[PDB]
Amino acid sequence: VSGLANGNGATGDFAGSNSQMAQVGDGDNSPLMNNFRQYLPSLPQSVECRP
Amino acid sequence: MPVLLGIPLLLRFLGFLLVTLFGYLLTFLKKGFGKIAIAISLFLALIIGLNSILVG
Repeated sequence: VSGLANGNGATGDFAGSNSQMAQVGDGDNSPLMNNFRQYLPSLPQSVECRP
Repeated sequence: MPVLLGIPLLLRFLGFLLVTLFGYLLTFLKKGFGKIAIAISLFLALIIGLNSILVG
């Protein structure tokens, strides 16, 4: 239960949730919340000012 | 150290019951750690499930 939170891993009966907890993620990168990023509205960029 | 004819068998039996009963407590402990495995699994499966609906 400590290894499914530290990110060290779990061996035993808690060995199925080691692939469910890889989808959650670690830090800023989350495989689950990066599925939403192929569908982001395309906003224009920033260029210098022309009259 | 002289003793009567039945005392040594009362003393061996009072430690057979103890090991048998302490054997059952182990079996039940292991079962309850299996419930917390099922529970965690379920939760994380419901999250991964909602994701697939919403992104669709």
